[PDB]
Amino acid sequence: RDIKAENTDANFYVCPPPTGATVVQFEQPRRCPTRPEGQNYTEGIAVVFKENIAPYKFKATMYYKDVTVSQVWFGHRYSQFMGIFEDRAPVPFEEVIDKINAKGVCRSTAKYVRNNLETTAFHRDDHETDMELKPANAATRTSRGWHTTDLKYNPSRVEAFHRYGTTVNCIVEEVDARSVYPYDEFVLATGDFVYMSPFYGYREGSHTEHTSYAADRFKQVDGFYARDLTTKARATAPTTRNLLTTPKFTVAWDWVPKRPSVCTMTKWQEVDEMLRSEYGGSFRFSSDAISTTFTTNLTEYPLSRVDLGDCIGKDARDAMDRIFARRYNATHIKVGQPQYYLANGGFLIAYQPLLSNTLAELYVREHLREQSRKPPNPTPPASVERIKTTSSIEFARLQFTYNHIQRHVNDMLGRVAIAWCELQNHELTLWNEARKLNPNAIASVTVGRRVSARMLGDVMAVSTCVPVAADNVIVQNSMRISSRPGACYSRPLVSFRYEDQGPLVEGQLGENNELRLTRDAIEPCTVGHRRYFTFGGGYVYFEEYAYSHQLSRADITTVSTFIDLNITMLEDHEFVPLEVYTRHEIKDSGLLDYTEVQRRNQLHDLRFADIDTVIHADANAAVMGIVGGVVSAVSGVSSFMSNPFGALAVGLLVLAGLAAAFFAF
Amino acid sequence: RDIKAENTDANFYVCPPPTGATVVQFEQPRRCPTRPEGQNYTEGIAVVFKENIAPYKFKATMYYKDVTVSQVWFGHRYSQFMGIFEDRAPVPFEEVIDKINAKGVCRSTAKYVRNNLETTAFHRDDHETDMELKPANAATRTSRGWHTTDLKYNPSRVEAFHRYGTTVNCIVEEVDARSVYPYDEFVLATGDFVYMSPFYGYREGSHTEHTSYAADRFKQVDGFYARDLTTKARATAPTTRNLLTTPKFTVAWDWVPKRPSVCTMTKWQEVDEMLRSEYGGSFRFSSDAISTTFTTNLTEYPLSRVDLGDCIGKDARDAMDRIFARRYNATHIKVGQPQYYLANGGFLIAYQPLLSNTLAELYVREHLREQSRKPPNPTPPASVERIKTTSSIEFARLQFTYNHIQRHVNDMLGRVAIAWCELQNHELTLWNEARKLNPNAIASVTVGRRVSARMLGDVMAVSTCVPVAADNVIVQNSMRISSRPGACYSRPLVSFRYEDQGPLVEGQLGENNELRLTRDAIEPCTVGHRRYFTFGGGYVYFEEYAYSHQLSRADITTVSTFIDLNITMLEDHEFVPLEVYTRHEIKDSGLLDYTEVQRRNQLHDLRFADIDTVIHADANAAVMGIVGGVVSAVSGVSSFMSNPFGALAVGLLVLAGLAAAFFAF
Amino acid sequence: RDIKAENTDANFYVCPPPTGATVVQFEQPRRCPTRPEGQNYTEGIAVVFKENIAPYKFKATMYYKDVTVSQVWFGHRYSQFMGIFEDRAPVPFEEVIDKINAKGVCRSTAKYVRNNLETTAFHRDDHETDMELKPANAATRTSRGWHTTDLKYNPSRVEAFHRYGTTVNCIVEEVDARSVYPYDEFVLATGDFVYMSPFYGYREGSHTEHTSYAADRFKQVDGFYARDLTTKARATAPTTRNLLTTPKFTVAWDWVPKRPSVCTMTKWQEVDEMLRSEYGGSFRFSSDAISTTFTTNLTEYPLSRVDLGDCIGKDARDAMDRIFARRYNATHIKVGQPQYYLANGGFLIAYQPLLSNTLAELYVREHLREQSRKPPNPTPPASVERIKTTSSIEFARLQFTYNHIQRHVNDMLGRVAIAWCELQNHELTLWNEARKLNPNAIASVTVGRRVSARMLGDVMAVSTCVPVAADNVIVQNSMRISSRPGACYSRPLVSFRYEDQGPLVEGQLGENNELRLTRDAIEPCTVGHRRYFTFGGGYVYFEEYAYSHQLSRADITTVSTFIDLNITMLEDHEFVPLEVYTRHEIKDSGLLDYTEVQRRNQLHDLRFADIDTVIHADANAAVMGIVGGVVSAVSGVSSFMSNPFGALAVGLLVLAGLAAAFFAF
Ligand SMILES: *[C@@H]1O[C@H](CO)[C@@H](O[C@@H]2O[C@H](CO)[C@@H](O)[C@H](O)[C@H]2NC(C)=O)[C@H](O)[C@H]1NC(C)=O
Ligand SMILES: *[C@@H]1O[C@H](CO)[C@@H](O)[C@H](O)[C@H]1NC(C)=O
Repeated sequence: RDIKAENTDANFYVCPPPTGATVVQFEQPRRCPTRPEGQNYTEGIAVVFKENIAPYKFKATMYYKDVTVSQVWFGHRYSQFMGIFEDRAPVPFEEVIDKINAKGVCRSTAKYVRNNLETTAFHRDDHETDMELKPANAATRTSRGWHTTDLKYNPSRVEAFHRYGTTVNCIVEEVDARSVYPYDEFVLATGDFVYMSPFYGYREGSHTEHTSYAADRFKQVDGFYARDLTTKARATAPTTRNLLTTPKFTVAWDWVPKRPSVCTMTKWQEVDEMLRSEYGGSFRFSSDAISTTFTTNLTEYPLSRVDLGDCIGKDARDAMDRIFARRYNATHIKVGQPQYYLANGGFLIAYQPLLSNTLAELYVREHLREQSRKPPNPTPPASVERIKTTSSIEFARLQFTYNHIQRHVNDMLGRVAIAWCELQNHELTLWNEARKLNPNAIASVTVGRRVSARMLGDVMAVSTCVPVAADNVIVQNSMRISSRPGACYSRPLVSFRYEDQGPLVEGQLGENNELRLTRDAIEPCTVGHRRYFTFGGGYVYFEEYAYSHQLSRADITTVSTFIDLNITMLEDHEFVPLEVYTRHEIKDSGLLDYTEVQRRNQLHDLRFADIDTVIHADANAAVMGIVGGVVSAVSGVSSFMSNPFGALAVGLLVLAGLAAAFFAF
Repeated sequence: RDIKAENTDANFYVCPPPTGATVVQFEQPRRCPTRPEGQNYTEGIAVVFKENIAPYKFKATMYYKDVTVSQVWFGHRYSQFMGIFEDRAPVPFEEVIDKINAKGVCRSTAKYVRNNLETTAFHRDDHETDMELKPANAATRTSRGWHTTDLKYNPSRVEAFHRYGTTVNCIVEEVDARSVYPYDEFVLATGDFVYMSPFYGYREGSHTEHTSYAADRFKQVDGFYARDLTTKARATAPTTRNLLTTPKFTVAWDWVPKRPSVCTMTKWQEVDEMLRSEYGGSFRFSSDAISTTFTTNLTEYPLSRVDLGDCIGKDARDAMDRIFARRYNATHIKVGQPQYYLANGGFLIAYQPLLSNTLAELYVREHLREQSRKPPNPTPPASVERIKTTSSIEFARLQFTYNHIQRHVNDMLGRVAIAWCELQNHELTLWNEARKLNPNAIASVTVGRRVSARMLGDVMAVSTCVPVAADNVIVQNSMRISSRPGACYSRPLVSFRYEDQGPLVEGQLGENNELRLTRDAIEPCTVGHRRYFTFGGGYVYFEEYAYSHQLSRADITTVSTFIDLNITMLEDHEFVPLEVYTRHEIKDSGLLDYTEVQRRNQLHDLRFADIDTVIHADANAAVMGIVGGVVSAVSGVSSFMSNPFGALAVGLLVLAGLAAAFFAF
Repeated sequence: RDIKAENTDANFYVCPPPTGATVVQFEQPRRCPTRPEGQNYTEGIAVVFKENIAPYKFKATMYYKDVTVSQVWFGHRYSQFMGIFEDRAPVPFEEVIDKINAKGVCRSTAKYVRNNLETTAFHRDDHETDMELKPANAATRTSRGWHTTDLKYNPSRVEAFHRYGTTVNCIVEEVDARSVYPYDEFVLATGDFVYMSPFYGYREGSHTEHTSYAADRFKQVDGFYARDLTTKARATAPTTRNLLTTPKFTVAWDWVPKRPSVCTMTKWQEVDEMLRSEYGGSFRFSSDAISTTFTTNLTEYPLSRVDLGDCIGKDARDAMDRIFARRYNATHIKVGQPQYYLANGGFLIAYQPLLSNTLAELYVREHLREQSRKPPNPTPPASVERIKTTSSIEFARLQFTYNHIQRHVNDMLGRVAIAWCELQNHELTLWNEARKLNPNAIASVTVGRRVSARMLGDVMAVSTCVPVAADNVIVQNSMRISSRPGACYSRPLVSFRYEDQGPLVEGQLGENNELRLTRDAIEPCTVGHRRYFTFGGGYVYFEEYAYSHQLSRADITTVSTFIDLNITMLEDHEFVPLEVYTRHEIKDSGLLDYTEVQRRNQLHDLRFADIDTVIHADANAAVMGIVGGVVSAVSGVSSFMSNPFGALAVGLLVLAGLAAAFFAF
């Protein structure tokens, strides 16, 4: 009667009833945490402003007179230029107002200040004539220009002799004008600047504006009237005019005020769904529409400290009105006056709170509390400042996304934390009637190690089991009683030994390999007896209360009490760099890098022309030498006579030679 | 016999058997939701194009003649310049083709149009001589230049008298040329522009191209041949040549066609793993390689409407061929003709679908369905357009990431939602045999409040329990029967009262503080009786069926049926701004801000030179006064004689004085 | 006695006891996975450097002499300029060192090289006089300038005759100077360049630096001394000076060494909380402070290969010292020497590891292992290189965020995976005593289909049930026995039929619609008998062991064993594009696009002036014709006499006429 387990994988445990010595208890439903109240989002409309870098850009009209006078020396079949003087000349005030404005013409004469002198240039070197302004030729992507002279003047051919030819052209050319903050100078598309502020005048203290030019160069015309140079129909509108002359030209333009025309800020974006939140001592402005969150201090930014920010109010007012009348007008209602929070990163924010008609009951609170939010801090003390604005926007996209992801994931994580907690709490009843049914199993699964257990009233008493090797356990074949039939064992018989040499000890195989000491599990004998029992890592099958054979585990088809669960972590992912256009594509997109251009235009020498070489040439170095010295004495004499006083005594002499000789004849 | 609970923390409940009045039932497995089919990703290869800002850049050759003529007036030991005329002159067509091209030389004479005149300048004021072109000096980061004259001319020294010195230099200089869309003008690295289109000619209707210049200035050479200026070996290739002259210079270049040379778009990126998805009426192109998703309308963009986008087809074809032959060629197969979807944000997309040999069975469908996707919308109506391309790329990284995060998190969230649902469904069996075992506990945990319960067939009947204070409950000491020994109580005896003054009412302490009314839980008396019982917030221990003492809870070692769960939400995180380089670092990286440069070069006056001061000086202001008036009359007379007709009568007079005097002698 | 189910929704199953044929088993606790060790983050301090685009910017002083000489021709009431020569002249070395430096004055004479000639210009055409340098007028946002002449010279009025007027102005103007890598040329704010390296000299082999200029133009002053031009107090410091002259001007500056002055890199950011991680064969540098992660190869970048990166060491050293003394000095301690990892994307990284005093035990290891990390790869072979740095930073923000999100979400996902696994394992005990209580239910829920079950020892035997339609099942009214009272059925009686025509078969309704064949569930008769039973999709209520009536399900109030679970997936979200400022706002912010400016300044012709028109004019074309031909012969003769040799014979003749006539008188 010698039988051992097929698989010694799982050791047998002999586990006796315990004493009241050791005794343990279960936990109880730890009061589970609760949800958060959630961040209160105040709906509103936003409009965000940015530092202006786009220069102030306007229109003006230029008036000038190109004065080009040339030497020409002649040969037998040929004429060469000996020098071309080429100048830009201002047109006087009166000649613009009278000859150019009213009559659309211009003097053929120039009279202007250059190089500490007055000059007067005759066109053709001929008598002054009022000449006509005719439209400039067809020109592409340019302004509309005008001129009098379409071709310059040059003297008639006198064989081998120097002539001078004067030419004057009265040109009018309307142009654009650009200006950068603080707007004290302005440029012309001709590359010429004007060193005067574009808003100077006589009206509302306009003498305050800085101009280096003396007051007389520029005059302002109150209630001025303009007439087109081609159409020549007077403009219906009366425009206050301004006219400033330079040593090269004279420009005129229409005058407008300052603050309702320029602004350090500029309107950047319009958000109809901007959500304000208050957290950790700051506001976050989440446009769900454009995926954006903004960080602002609690107090509104004081607009007064905004410099020249009169664009702000007007712009924000118009935009917000249009949006609210469009899409919010019958669903919510306005709450308080608009707010100008300062957006971390240099983005000026206009934000309008608003509440639904659904819960207008609350408006009193909200209104008061919105009014609390602008400080009157500038009032008790004027020093002004600009707003420094960045050029990248990514903190807001990333910050929004991380808060929306963060919102969802932490939200769900919380919900499932609660659900798990209350599930484990809910189980203890199942574990409680279950622990009542079979104490040994539940106590072993609970404490962690295999132990005995018995109910000691409303508590559980335990004591550690005893390990027993499989090669030291015997199965006896029979399950019936030879002495008393009709009442036979319900579970097989085992003869284990606690030590490989230890005495053989009989017992009754119990559930889950517990080699119970007492042989007391008897049932009445019954027909059709098929029983699979637990033994070692496998099973042991008896038919009709008698040892059939031992089986491995997978011999029997297998089902499960388990609900599958399949999680895959998010694999890593590298983020490669990327620029849309590189900065060298931009320095290259600049059709001319002025730097490169001048760098070339100034090597116009050392490449193919030497400046480190000096030449002295003498015609007389090039009895006969003595005679040549004689003409030099004459040559040096003529030098004394090349100039005024020596020259005067000679003209007086020349008068004599011809005079005296003839009167005698 | 007066005993009360150690801890009154938990009130006792007396809970009687119920009536059939109140009766409740359990829920049943709510059919759990199911997974989504998942978005079908169509593998393919992509190539994305962008607006061209890099100007069209090519090579050309300049030819000109610097004409510099100078006055020099002399003193005793010294010579001063009185004026330096300095001009740039064009080289005629023939002198380039004949003297410069074939012979590599150039005339020492200039003959060119300037200021409505023809001029002819002699080098040295000496007879025309064909002169040699020698290489320019060593120059760094420049082109390769050439010249004839390496040093200018100046007259010999004549004491106190004005001389003129002419100099002509024939210079050749090959340069780069840049051009911006629409490419009607092009620049030179010398800063000089040429107001003609770079593709003008006589071939395939090239008279269409706009040029303001008259046809005669520029000539095209069919089948032209070039020879190096230093190497002077003829180029093997025959190049159609173009030659345009300006009033300052003359440039020549090789001619090429238009559309196979320029393109409003430019190839930006090559993606071998671009995944197309269709969702919500749009396509999303997720390059897993570069972390990108693209949004496109359903229909392909019509390439024909792309302006000058003949670069597109060629480029995309070559690239996609190279990739597919490289890495996809034996695993997938091509599906349909390539596609040009328009990428929201202005990114033109070339996308090639493709399917695996694994499932080529489907190709018919896919092919047809891919062919359905380009519309023939331009055919029934030519108006063209450019593609406006942005300069930031972040919508795609953020949109990809949010879709991949979103994919993973919502995927796992769904899986666990299902698993929980079917777990709660799976539990009801446990709760069902468990609810059978001890109705009171399961009904109390279920309904939420402590109630009684008994099985009413296949359902459960309930009735609310009764609260009972602890200071109103007594434990009687004994647990055995004085009258009938051998059969003694299994649970202690209590004498509670429902009201602090209410009558004392006897009962038998039950499980979990239920003060059962009927005293009927009896077991046979047994040795070794140790029992911990539940009483109040604590326990009450009896030995041998007799009151020992009451204990607190933590007196007993504690185990648990709970599986720990530890979740931490994702802490907030602020995102600080950051620019790599600021825009002022770029306006500063521009080695010259042309704006700043001219702004300085035009204050070259008011800082250290006054223009508002005019000087009139008279030599005669500087009996003797009467004699001085006499020379003025002579001075003004000489003025009449300074000019032609007065001067003629004088030369005729001068002829007489010397003539008449001598013939008589 | 004819009764059928109210709702045929749920089919009845007749399910008999099984045979030992079919038999199944449960799963066992699959050993659950375990947590990861987590990535070891090495704390440290970082400083990251970037390619320098900000040019090297310094100060210098310019010295020059504007030489302006003018023709003026006069009329009766008027004077016109005939040509204004205007030049920039260098001031010689000695005149700067002696006249300008020591004495703060300057010569009124210019003597300089231009156009291969020496020239000497007299101011006023008057004797040389040392003149004073007086401060320039008030000028805004300019440097401080100086000059001698504040107003130019012009000749006195001689009626109808050409005069020349010379003017020289000695101007000093200190300016800024800019320079781009490789720093061989440098610009001036005047737009003029200087084609020499800014670090050339005589000290420590400074003859190596490239200059095209000959050595004589520029001289270096060892131990130079400067004195302010207004304050005129000598500077205390002795500065080595450098003086280079150009053909137009002469500039001077103080000399400094090279490598401790310029650097291809530049300090970009300072991170006190930079966390290094090692993973997948690379390092990731996560500044938690600025939301950043960096990717680097294992080996440090060899600084020696950094070109001119002597700024690097000094800068990183100072910064890291300041931070560590500030905030880390008593909590951690330094580990090893600093490290220069090369940041993927072109960002040079200085990184200092450090460990806490908490666990300094480990330092030996860490130190050694940190020292292992810089390679000595450059030593066995000098070739140098720059570092190419990008202009966008987003890979780091997105990569950091995706790793922090990824960290949290995968972390929690893992924890809950484990918890679920061990929960399902923990349940099997509940399912095991529960499976013991009622085999049919647990086997049916387990296998998936309704089956029979009975305990076959330590295993379970099953056999499939039989479906039975509801319209084929009868409820008999009574529940008591007519023959034997006092002992009556516990569950109602049914007469089903397996086929719509099949014979009627009696049985006893069991739990959950099992139509048990054997009628053997009897209890003793009892008062107050109310029983709800399960029947069809509904219930069937008997009072006092007799058919009352059948009810629907919702007739009874309903409770639940289920813990609610509410998950919402993250809704999709589109990310719209966005630029802060567009590139056209930048080309527009450039107050002058030099490209646009010159493009306008070169159409100063074709719009309003025709160059394609040539004029030939003849005064003589404008008996009398014969007499006019006579003056032309004289006119052409005077041409022969307009020049030297013909002119000499005439002056000799003129000498005779007056001479001979008078001596005879
Ligand atoms: C539950 O998990 C959290 C997060 O891992 C543990 O909190 C950390 O505990 C130690 C000591 O405080 C440190 O790793 C961190 O400082 C803690 N994280 C914090 C404060 O965010 C926590 O100990 C865990 N609880 C357990 C396992 O019972
Ligand atoms: C949000 O408002 C509600 C009541 O309006 C209240 O829970 C609390 O004041 C706010 N919750 C926060 C700030 O978490």
